[PDB]
Amino acid sequence: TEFKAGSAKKGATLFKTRCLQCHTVEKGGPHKVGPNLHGIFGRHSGQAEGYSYTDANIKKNVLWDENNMSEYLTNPKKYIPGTKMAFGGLKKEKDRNDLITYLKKATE
Ligand code: HEC
Repeated sequence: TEFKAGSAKKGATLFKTRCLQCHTVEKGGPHKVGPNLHGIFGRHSGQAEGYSYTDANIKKNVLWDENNMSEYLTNPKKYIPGTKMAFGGLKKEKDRNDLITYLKKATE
C-alpha cells in the first residue's frame, strides 16, 4: 500500500470511460444508475440527496476515505455483497490512484 498520487486529468479521462456511464461528480449532476459522488469523501456509505441505496450498502456504512474507497473499488461486489454497483472492480492500483486523485479533486 503506497498512494503514489496520480494526475487529476488522467483520473478524469479514466472516470469518463469507467464510471460516468452510471455516476455524476459535478454538484448539479443528477443521480442516475447510481448517486452523485460530489461530497462522498468524509461521508458514510448511503447518504446522497434523497436517493435509495441497498440494504447491504446501508449496513456497510463505510466512512469514504482515500484508502477506504480504493479498497471498495478493488472488489465492490465482495465489499458490499448485494450492491447495485454492477461494475466489477479496478484491478490495477496505478489506474485507481489516478482516478482517486481526480475524484478527490472534484470534491475539493
Ligand atoms: C453502474 C453499473 C455503476 C458503475 C459503472 C460504477 N458504479 Fe459506483 N455505484 C453504483 C451504484 C448503483 C451504487 C450504490 C450501491 C447500492 O447498492 O446502493 C454505487 C456506489 C458508489 C459509491 C458510494 C456512494 C455512497 O455510498 O454514497 C462510490 C464512491 C462509487 N460508487 C464510485 C464509483 C467509481 C469511482 C466508479 C468507476 C470506477 C464506479 N463507481 C462505477 C453503480 C455503478
